Amino acid sequence: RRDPFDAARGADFDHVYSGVVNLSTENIYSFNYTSQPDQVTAVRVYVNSSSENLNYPVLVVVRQQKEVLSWQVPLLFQGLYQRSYNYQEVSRTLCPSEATNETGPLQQLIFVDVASMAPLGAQYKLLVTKLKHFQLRTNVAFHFTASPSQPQYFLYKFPKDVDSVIIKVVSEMAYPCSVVSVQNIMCPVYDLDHNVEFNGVYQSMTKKAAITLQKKDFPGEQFFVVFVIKPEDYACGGSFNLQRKKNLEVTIVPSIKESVYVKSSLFSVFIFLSFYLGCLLVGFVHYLRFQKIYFWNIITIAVFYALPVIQLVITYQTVVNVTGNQDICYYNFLCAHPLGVLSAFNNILSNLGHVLLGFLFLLIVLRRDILHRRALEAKDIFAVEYGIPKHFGLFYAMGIALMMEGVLSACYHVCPNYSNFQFDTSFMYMIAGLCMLKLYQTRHPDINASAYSAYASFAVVIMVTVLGVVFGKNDVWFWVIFSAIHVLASLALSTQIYYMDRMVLLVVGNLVNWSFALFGLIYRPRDFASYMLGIFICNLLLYLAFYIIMKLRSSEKVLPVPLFCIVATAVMWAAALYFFFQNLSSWEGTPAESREKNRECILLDFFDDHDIWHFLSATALFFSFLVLLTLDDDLD
Amino acid sequence: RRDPFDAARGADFDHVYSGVVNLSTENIYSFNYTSQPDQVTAVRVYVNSSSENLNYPVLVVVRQQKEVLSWQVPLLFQGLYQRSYNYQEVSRTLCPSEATNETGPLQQLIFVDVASMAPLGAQYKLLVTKLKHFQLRTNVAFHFTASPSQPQYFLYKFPKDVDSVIIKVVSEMAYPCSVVSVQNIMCPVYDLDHNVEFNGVYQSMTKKAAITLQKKDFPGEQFFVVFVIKPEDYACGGSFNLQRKKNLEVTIVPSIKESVYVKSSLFSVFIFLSFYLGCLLVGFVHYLRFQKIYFWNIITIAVFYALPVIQLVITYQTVVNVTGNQDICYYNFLCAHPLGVLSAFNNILSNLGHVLLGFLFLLIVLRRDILHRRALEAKDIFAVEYGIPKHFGLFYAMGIALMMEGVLSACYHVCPNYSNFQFDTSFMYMIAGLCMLKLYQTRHPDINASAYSAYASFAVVIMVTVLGVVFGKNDVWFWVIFSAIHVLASLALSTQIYYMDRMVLLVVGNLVNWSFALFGLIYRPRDFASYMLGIFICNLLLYLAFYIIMKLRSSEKVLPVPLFCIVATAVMWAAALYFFFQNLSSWEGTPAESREKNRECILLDFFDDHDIWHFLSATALFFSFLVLLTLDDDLD
Ligand SMILES: *[C@@H]1O[C@H](CO)[C@@H](O[C@@H]2O[C@H](CO)[C@@H](O)[C@H](O)[C@H]2NC(C)=O)[C@H](O)[C@H]1NC(C)=O
Ligand SMILES: *[C@@H]1O[C@H](CO)[C@@H](O[C@@H]2O[C@H](CO)[C@@H](O)[C@H](O)[C@H]2NC(C)=O)[C@H](O)[C@H]1NC(C)=O
Ligand SMILES: *[C@@H]1O[C@H](CO)[C@@H](O[C@@H]2O[C@H](CO)[C@@H](O)[C@H](O)[C@H]2NC(C)=O)[C@H](O)[C@H]1NC(C)=O
Ligand SMILES: *[C@@H]1O[C@H](CO)[C@@H](O[C@@H]2O[C@H](CO)[C@@H](O)[C@H](O)[C@H]2NC(C)=O)[C@H](O)[C@H]1NC(C)=O
Ligand SMILES: CC(C)CCC[C@@H](C)[C@H]1CC[C@H]2[C@@H]3CC=C4C[C@@H](O)CC[C@]4(C)[C@H]3CC[C@]12C
Ligand SMILES: CC(C)CCC[C@@H](C)[C@H]1CC[C@H]2[C@@H]3CC=C4C[C@@H](O)CC[C@]4(C)[C@H]3CC[C@]12C
Ligand SMILES: CC(C)CCC[C@@H](C)[C@H]1CC[C@H]2[C@@H]3CC=C4C[C@@H](O)CC[C@]4(C)[C@H]3CC[C@]12C
Ligand SMILES: CC(C)CCC[C@@H](C)[C@H]1CC[C@H]2[C@@H]3CC=C4C[C@@H](O)CC[C@]4(C)[C@H]3CC[C@]12C
Ligand SMILES: CC(C)CCC[C@@H](C)[C@H]1CC[C@H]2[C@@H]3CC=C4C[C@@H](O)CC[C@]4(C)[C@H]3CC[C@]12C
Ligand SMILES: CC(C)CCC[C@@H](C)[C@H]1CC[C@H]2[C@@H]3CC=C4C[C@@H](O)CC[C@]4(C)[C@H]3CC[C@]12C
Ligand SMILES: CC(C)CCC[C@@H](C)[C@H]1CC[C@H]2[C@@H]3CC=C4C[C@@H](O)CC[C@]4(C)[C@H]3CC[C@]12C
Ligand SMILES: CC(C)CCC[C@@H](C)[C@H]1CC[C@H]2[C@@H]3CC=C4C[C@@H](O)CC[C@]4(C)[C@H]3CC[C@]12C
Ligand SMILES: *[C@@H]1O[C@H](CO)[C@@H](O)[C@H](O)[C@H]1NC(C)=O
Ligand SMILES: *[C@@H]1O[C@H](CO)[C@@H](O)[C@H](O)[C@H]1NC(C)=O
Ligand SMILES: *[C@@H]1O[C@H](CO)[C@@H](O)[C@H](O)[C@H]1NC(C)=O
Ligand SMILES: *[C@@H]1O[C@H](CO)[C@@H](O)[C@H](O)[C@H]1NC(C)=O
Ligand SMILES: [Zn+2]
Ligand SMILES: [Zn+2]
Repeated sequence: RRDPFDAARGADFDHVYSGVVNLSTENIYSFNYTSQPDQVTAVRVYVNSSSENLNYPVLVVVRQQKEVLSWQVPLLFQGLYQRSYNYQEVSRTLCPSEATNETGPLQQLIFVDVASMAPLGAQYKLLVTKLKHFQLRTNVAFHFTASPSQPQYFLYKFPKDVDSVIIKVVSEMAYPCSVVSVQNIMCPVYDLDHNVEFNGVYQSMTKKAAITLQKKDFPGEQFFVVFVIKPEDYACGGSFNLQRKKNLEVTIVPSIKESVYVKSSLFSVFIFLSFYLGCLLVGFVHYLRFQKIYFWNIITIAVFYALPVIQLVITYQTVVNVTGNQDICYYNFLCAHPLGVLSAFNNILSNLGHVLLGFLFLLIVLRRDILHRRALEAKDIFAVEYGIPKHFGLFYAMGIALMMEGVLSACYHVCPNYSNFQFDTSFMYMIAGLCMLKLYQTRHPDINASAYSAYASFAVVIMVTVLGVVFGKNDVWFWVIFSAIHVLASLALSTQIYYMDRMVLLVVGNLVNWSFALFGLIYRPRDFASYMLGIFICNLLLYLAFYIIMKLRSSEKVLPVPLFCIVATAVMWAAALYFFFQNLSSWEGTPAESREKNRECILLDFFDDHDIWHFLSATALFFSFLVLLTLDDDLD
Repeated sequence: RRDPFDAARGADFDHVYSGVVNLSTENIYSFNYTSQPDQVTAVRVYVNSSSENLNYPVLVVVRQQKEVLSWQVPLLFQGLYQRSYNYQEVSRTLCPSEATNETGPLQQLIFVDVASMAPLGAQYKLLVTKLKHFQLRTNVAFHFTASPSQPQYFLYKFPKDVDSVIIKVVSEMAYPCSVVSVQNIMCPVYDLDHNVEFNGVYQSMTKKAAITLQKKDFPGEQFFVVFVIKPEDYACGGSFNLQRKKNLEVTIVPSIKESVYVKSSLFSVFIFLSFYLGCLLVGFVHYLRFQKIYFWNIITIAVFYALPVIQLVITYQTVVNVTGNQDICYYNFLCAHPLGVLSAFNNILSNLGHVLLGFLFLLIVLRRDILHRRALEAKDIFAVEYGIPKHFGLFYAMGIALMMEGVLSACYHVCPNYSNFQFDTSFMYMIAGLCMLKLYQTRHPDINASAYSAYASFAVVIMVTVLGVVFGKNDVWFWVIFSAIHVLASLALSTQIYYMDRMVLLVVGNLVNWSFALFGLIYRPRDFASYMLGIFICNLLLYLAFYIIMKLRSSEKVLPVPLFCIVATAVMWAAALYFFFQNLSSWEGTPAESREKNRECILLDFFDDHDIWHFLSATALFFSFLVLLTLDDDLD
């Protein structure tokens, strides 16, 4: 029978052994070592076959007390479209074994067998090294490299007090993909291409990655972090001595404390309770000085838009929570602080304004309407010769639209996905439509088109946006059709509005023409919903400015409050647009690329660009509504 | 250096070799054979270690020309909640290699090394066999067994003419879960728990599995079918010498031809064009004898309900088509014949009735209304003393509702899922509500409650169904509240309708209480939408019967047409209810259990139970609408 010790070459690490193997010869090495308490050892084996022989690859086997590994040196990889890759270098890190005080020091023996089947002979170069850069320390950076045939991994231990940590991985060149996984301390460790996704959370990456971990999940308060390269780049983006070495840097930082949650929530509540305080103060000062269809329509639409997306987000959140695959939701992982089951608490709590400001506007408008109704009950002719008809439903509809938009944005931000590009700014389409209708009706007679012209316009707009995003991704015929339809609609609107100021239609048409030229040259927004939002905002602002200039030309004085409101609306729009243009993550594109553009929070230690965008959108909409309501106070 | 031949024990298959291994002793066998053209050989290795030694397992390494395998005898499996299992027998199949005529006969060697590290020694029994039942033949069954540590797989080759095949796997005891995968002929083959899902299509199963495969995808027209058992049953259902042998039977059958498609399409079209032909002939015979809000409401609701579901289903279908994981959509896999990109073409084409019947009903109602308007233009006092008010909006609303329900059902059936449990029969809620409203308006005066009473009722009903299904899965308080609310609603409806026939209110209340007791003693429908449909159908039929019997008590003769329509409606309703009670697949429950109840098609070789339910529902609803419209002909 075979004797290992007899033929075993008592060897030592760090020595570059060389040899040649025939059909009737096997080489065996018998490395030995010891492990002491409080320290972790991780041997690593490198094998390079200088020869390129492929019909008789070298076979390598590693044996320990309780594990066996085996592979080939000329590693062969198969890729789509019948492509073959051959790597002539291989490496592997053996699973470590802890040594406690009770166990004491432990002696370990490792057998390495190299054998081939080539009739003539195959060369091989073997190397074995200990690892000193194995453990990881919080807040301390680290650099290394990996390859398709050289997967890597390291260990981390949980400090005494830290209850949550964040692992951030950064590269420079995103040519080949990579996969980063986290696993418990239980050998074996699946650091291979086809089994790295079996266990533990994992993330695809090309230039950035971030993973948040708790402490109660892991027994023993330790875990292994595994990095694996991929032979091909199809999954992450474009197409695909052969090597693909990738340089990586990994950092681990403790997470924030609940004090951040308390401070952020209190600040968010009070910053917008201040508006109610100011409104009550102004009402008190004024009192001292003095000393229908929309309702059911909006309720039905709210339920219709709420139930389906709400169930969808519930299911998606549950699935991502259970499976542990962080590639379904298009979060911004750099700043996404979870609470309970919720994974992104900030992006939802940053929606308080879209509700509070809307409810305040509802309250103020209702009070004004009730006061006017009581005054009319008392009767006064001053509002006939020196007054104009008053309407109420439009403002309530605007406010309820604002509340529903806030709730829709929250539900959408629960878990972003490519199937939810709308529901984020859909109701601001209605808000702009209501503003346009209010402006049309205030000047010209009522001539109400009931209420369903706006609903038809909204449905058509949504249909066009969805069809363009789903199908007009790479086509241009649909783009030409949409451009022609937009130009025709603009011309028709100008003609209808027209019937000293004869050049206003020309100005608006020329602006829109510059717009078509702009994106015809650009011809690649790739986000139809964002443009629809922008164009509706443009039209709203242009029409408001035109009406204000017309009123000024009419030789009347604007009350100071509407003037201040208009200026505040302009500045708030400026800030909100600045924050909106900032892009963090995007549903379009592979999840590897979407995370590539992330940022590490601004303002407090909680919020980022999108939250400030929510805040500015809410406040700017509130002030625009106030401008619309209070502009014509001087007429009475 | 070590010498394999010097220590090689030239062995033979089918002999149970026995041995004992120490730290310094490892045994090696050198099996040898030859493969001839037109035959496939697949060795198989069984290793059993009698001892239970866990600290010092026996390590086995198998070496071939171009591959290396390795494992331990006492295989260890880790399961959730910190559970450990050990299996003392292992088996494996070595990847075969074809031998072409040009290549000629090929000699092959296989080295099996058994080595351990126990200080004293461990026993081992080794068996190596050839495989004769490796290839699979079309339409021929096959029986075998698998174990968590003994995965299996076989080869299949595409016949000359077969262009698509179906693989069906059947078991008897659903205790241990299983996975069935299909892969291309390119070694290695992933038949392990942690890497079986990496490549090729696959399906989880407990009692039944079915997979459909084309020909152009596979180069060489061959593929491997791999069956792998799982240590625990958490994924596919409930909770978890040790052994979990599972017996399986496999069948492979060629798929249908396009003539089936042509036959099914022609039959589906002409069965429902027959109704138009018959109506035209009836009108011909009659001629020879003679010789607004709803529109906008429904158009808005159409887009409002459709766009999100359409986009979601498009994304789901694309992802399932590309990724190849057949566990997202809850199809009925046994009879799902795909066309182009669509995966279940039959379940979509089976909705033609919901549109054709609706269109015919709208045409007929419009014709009748137009001739009535012409007659009124000519004027006739007969329809005053012996006439009743005539309305038109409700019938068009019903027709449009049917036409929209057809598209909603099609969109839902594109890919059923737990997030689309509605949209399969949701619009028929409104259908029943509008039928109820029409009946109420017919006898009593107009007293129109506009149209939004039904809108609010539908929104509230959908909200209740959603919150019950998503939340009320396991709770009883919500069920008690719902029962109380429904009893109160029944009492209120009875009181309102009441103000010879003094006992009908008691009868309806008692029927409601009987349903109460039924679902309070069963306490397990677990399908809120289904019971909502049942209850709407029940009250609709009850009111129809009450009205018809009251009309009978009024001493007037009904025209033969209403009698024929009522009888046909009753019969079609019974048939549709029967076909509805049949259960094929279900979104609730794991995908393994959903497929456990599937059936192999009825009628032609295309359609099955659910399609028949669609047909019957369409026809029965059309006849019910006709009954309502033509019931009161005798009055004039
Ligand atoms: C085995 O490997 C050796 C290369 O080291 C070669 O065989 C050797 O041949 C020389 C010259 O005849 C002998 O002196 C050695 O004793 C042989 N050693 C062995 C291990 O065979 C050859 O490359 C391989 N064997 C064959 C048959 O090719
Ligand atoms: C296999 O090939 C690689 C690369 O050709 C060898 O890696 C070299 O290692 C030395 C050691 O410092 C470096 O100076 C060289 O720069 C490395 N090569 C390259 C291309 O950078 C490796 O030594 C060879 N053998 C083994 C067993 O890995
Ligand atoms: C090696 O296996 C054998 C069990 O068969 C044991 O060692 C044997 O001991 C006897 C008595 O001294 C010798 O005659 C044999 O030559 C030994 N065989 C070998 C292979 O060493 C023992 O279980 C194992 N070795 C040790 C050191 O325990
Ligand atoms: C390992 O153990 C298994 C059972 O634990 C042995 O399998 C037996 O195989 C024979 C061969 O026909 C059957 O008659 C027995 O019924 C099987 N055992 C049982 C419990 O049913 C097997 O022989 C052992 N060794 C190997 C190498 O498999
Ligand atoms: C009523 C209005 C104000 C609510 C608006 C936000 C809604 C959509 C939020 C508030 C609370 C949230 C829920 C809180 C907890 C969980 C449990 C988790 O396992 C699934 C998601 C689920 C069920 C959340 C879904 C989203 C949710 C329902
Ligand atoms: C406009 C909205 C976002 C403003 C905030 C209101 C709602 C959504 C907030 C207020 C209080 C919040 C809850 C507070 C505490 C918990 C318990 C935790 O285990 C799950 C989440 C859950 C249940 C939160 C979900 C979101 C919540 C319901
Ligand atoms: C970001 C992508 C989707 C493109 C959207 C562009 C939008 C947000 C931008 C581009 C052109 C801009 C407009 C250009 C000119 C004017 C006239 C000015 O008197 C009021 C503001 C207004 C109306 C701007 C508002 C913001 C605007 C509409
Ligand atoms: C004409 C009126 C409407 C303008 C008021 C809105 C202002 C604040 C908007 C309009 C266009 C916007 C800019 C568009 C593009 C850029 C370039 C980018 O690298 C930094 C932000 C910056 C500079 C934006 C900041 C905000 C911005 C200046
Ligand atoms: C015109 C009305 C009646 C059509 C009603 C059926 C609808 C839902 C059907 C008709 C055509 C179908 C599409 C045909 C082909 C594909 C390509 C596939 O990669 C994604 C799904 C998609 C895009 C289908 C989605 C469902 C679909 C849109
Ligand atoms: C459910 C009701 C509304 C469907 C009635 C409309 C029929 C004619 C529609 C619905 C879905 C359609 C199919 C959708 C997708 C494809 C795949 C493509 O490669 C060929 C055309 C084909 C096969 C379409 C033919 C027309 C089609 C069958
Ligand atoms: C199938 C699941 C959801 C359970 C519900 C079953 C439903 C559809 C069943 C159970 C009780 C049944 C009703 C029992 C009694 C009557 C009165 C009769 O004059 C007409 C049929 C009618 C109205 C039945 C229609 C079908 C019905 C409503
Ligand atoms: C005509 C109107 C009043 C409907 C009358 C109700 C009839 C048609 C319904 C009520 C209960 C139903 C039965 C309930 C259960 C089963 C068992 C199943 O294995 C076959 C169908 C069968 C036998 C159903 C057939 C249809 C059925 C008999
Ligand atoms: C190395 O020395 C012997 C030789 O294999 C071995 O038995 C022992 O356990 C090892 N001890 C240390 C300290 O490495
Ligand atoms: C082992 O002893 C060292 C001695 O300082 C101590 O620091 C360490 O905490 C001990 N570990 C255990 C597990 O007892
Ligand atoms: C078996 O015989 C020898 C012994 O190993 C081997 O070299 C040869 O290739 C084999 N021949 C056949 C016909 O199996
Ligand atoms: C090999 O020869 C046999 C002889 O009958 C024939 O049937 C088979 O088709 C041939 N195969 C090839 C690939 O030539
Ligand atoms: Zn947002
Ligand atoms: Zn159906």
